[PDB]
Parts: sequence; C-alpha cells; structure tokens
Amino acid sequence: SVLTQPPSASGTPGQSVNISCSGSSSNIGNSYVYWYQQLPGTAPKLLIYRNNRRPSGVPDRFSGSKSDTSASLAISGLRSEDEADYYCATWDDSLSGRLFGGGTKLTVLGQPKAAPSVTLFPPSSEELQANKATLVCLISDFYPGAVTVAWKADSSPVKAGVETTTPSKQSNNKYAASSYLSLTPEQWKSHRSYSCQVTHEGSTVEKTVAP
Amino acid sequence: QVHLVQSGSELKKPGASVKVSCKASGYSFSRYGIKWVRQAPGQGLEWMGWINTRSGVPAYAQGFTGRFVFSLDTSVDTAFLEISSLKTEDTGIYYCATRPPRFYDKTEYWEDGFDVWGRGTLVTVSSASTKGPSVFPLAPSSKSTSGGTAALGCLVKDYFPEPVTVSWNSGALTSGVHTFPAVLQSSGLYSLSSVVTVPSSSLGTQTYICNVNHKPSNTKVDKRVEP
Ligand code: NA
Ligand code: NA
Ligand code: NA
Ligand code: NA
Repeated sequence: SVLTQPPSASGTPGQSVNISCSGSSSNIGNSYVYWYQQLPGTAPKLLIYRNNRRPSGVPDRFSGSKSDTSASLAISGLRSEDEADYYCATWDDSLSGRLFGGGTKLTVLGQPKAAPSVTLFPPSSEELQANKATLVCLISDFYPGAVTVAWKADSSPVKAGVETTTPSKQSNNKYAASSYLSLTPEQWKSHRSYSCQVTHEGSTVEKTVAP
Repeated sequence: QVHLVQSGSELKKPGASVKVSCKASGYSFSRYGIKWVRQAPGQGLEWMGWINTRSGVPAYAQGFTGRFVFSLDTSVDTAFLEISSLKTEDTGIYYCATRPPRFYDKTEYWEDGFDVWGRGTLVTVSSASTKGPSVFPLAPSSKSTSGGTAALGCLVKDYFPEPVTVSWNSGALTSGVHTFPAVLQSSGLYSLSSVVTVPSSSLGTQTYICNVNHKPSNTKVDKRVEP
C-alpha cells in the first residue's frame, strides 16, 4: 500500500497550488489524513490534521480536503517561503501502521516548466562478463527540480536494487538526476524487458530496454 | 509546548550498534506516544513504528524487524531507538516525534502537542574503506538525442570516497559532456555516469575515450567506448 503524491507542484507568486495524495479504502478511505511541511534539512512540521484542521500558527492559506480515497492540500497566495516538501500521511489498516506519501516538492516557478529528457542504457557486455548488470537511467532538462522514478520488469514494478539521486542543475539551468537499477545477469537475460519511468508535472516518460 | 531533544550524529561501522535518544523537554513525557520515522538522504519519510509512553509497549512497522528496538526510561523522560548489526543501508536521519492515536471522529480531543518532531539524529554507517571504481562503456545510442547524433558514456561504479573526475579524449572533447552528480548507494559506495553527445557520422571513425581518475585509490582508467 502506498499513498501516491506527485513529485512536483508549482506556480507563480500569488497563485494557488493543489497537491494530491492518492490512496485506497484501507488507508485514506478509513482514516484521518495529516499533512506535514518539511523545509530542506529541517524536521517535518504538522500542517494539517484530521483532513482539514490547522494547528496554531498555520495560516488559512493552507487548506486540506479528503474525498473518498484521495486527499489534497491547497496552498493559496503562493510565496517563496512555502517552498518545501509536503507529505500526506494516514493510518493504513493493511500495514497496521502510519503510512507517509512520497512527498511533493513545491516550487515557485523562476522559469517556465521544462519536460524531462530520458536516456536509458542497458548493461554493457563487459559488466555482464563481470557477473553484474546495471541499467542506467539519465534524466535531464527538467524544471521544476523533482521527479519520480519507477522501474519495471516486463512492466511490473521493481523496487529492489534501485539507487536514485536528487535533482541538480546542469549548465543549462535545468535539473538532471540519475537512477541505477542493479540486476543479476540471469535476471537481465530472463525477462522480456526492463523500463525506467519518469514522472514530472504533466509528463510521464518511459524508456524500455531488452537483452 | 512539546520539545524533543535528540542525541547527536553518529558515525558507525557495519556490524556495530547505535542507541539514539529522544528526551522530552518542558512537558509531561507520558502525555503522548512517540513515533519514530526514518529519512534516507534526499528521500521520503518512512514510518518505523511508535512506543506507548504510558504502558511502555512498542509497535513496529512491517519493514523494521529484529534489528530495530524502541525502549523507554521514564526516570529521565527519554525514549530510545536501538539498532543492532548496523548495515550501510541504515544510513539516514532518525526522527522521533509525538503522535496522535487513531480517532473515530473529529469530536474527539485534540492538542497540537500530538504531533511535534525532534530535530532528528543522523546515523551514518560506512566502512570508509578505499574502493577504486569499475568502469564500463555505455555504447552509443541515438534514441534520446538530436538528429544525426548519438549519446555514449562511461559508467563509473562502486568507488569510495569521492571524488572521481572524468574527461573525454584527454580533455580534447568538452562540448556536450555531462558528468552526473554521483549517487551514494545503499551499499555505502558511490557511482556516477559521464555522457557525451557526438555526431552519428563520426561513429565509425572517431575514437572516444573516457579518462576516469579516482585520486583517493590512485586509480586511473581509460575506456574506449565503441559502437
Ligand atoms: Na543524491
Ligand atoms: Na521505564
Ligand atoms: Na503514528
Ligand atoms: Na485516524
């Protein structure tokens, strides 16, 4: 069970932004939603509790909502000081525990949105001879600076053996990141294909390689 | 007002243990349960479980088995997280916080003290052993690049510590080179890739060589990257 949040939400100063949090009947369906604000390098802070209530010191610019098995955080009057990662969380009856979403970076646009270019390299024959296999997914040219990378084997999700960087800018003033999937040569050979899927704002880009 | 004071940073070898403290400061310790939450560097929050500060009984998330133990010492208003047999993949910041119970409805009692976080404790697990890289060619592919060009590269795998430098054709080739920030893997080793976009027509007659230098291990590798 996961609570699915977009990697990135963005606007210009003063705009409203609406950050989604998608669950199921056995988490958001059944339980109260909380939102946290985490500024980079700092502890998460409670923003919203019980779906739509604000603790003291939280301005009513921040609003929460819950509908069936999804929830949302709206931020009006967007300003720089809002820039942070935002997490939703609920009790998940299936995990018997509290579950956090993946988090959404909020960016006040300093330039127009730019969609990611994705380059996916298969393992080299040399590496396979060394009894290892690394798929290399290079993601470039995006803004704002946050993505979600998902890997698939024969188009089912693979979570094991994944290492993904944060975004950093290249000289073109757009963000890039890299993600690496580690396999055995036996895994690589035995599947029809592996995929790197990158989600960014309105874009999903999926590149697939085969042995 | 809740304040939670957490013990400082820890630098640990694989197989060692660590005991992180989370001390309540300026409120009554048994008022609220304490939740533990991990965050690997640059990544999301992971709920580890929580401990009941009245009864003492811990409850663990499914991810977190024998090696992770929550405990209390109510003589000094402190919750602990104890990790044994530390792995490099344990590296991250470990937060404690107060937590709310599950509620039936919104008519139930609420205080803001229900959800207040400590600053977190960074636990770094690393051998800090010097490891040279393995370098592999990333053969040219035209899929992702402009008309009449192809991307090719080198994968520089499993080294420690930073840094690695990469040049192409001994510095003669600089245009369109991108050497990506390294990833710090769950293994505790680094990898990175360097990619360059070149003319497709050149492929059958221009040699491309990445020059990888890992000073810390005194390793130099030059890899020819062929179609
Ligand atoms: Na990173
Ligand atoms: Na005790
Ligand atoms: Na909790
Ligand atoms: Na609840």
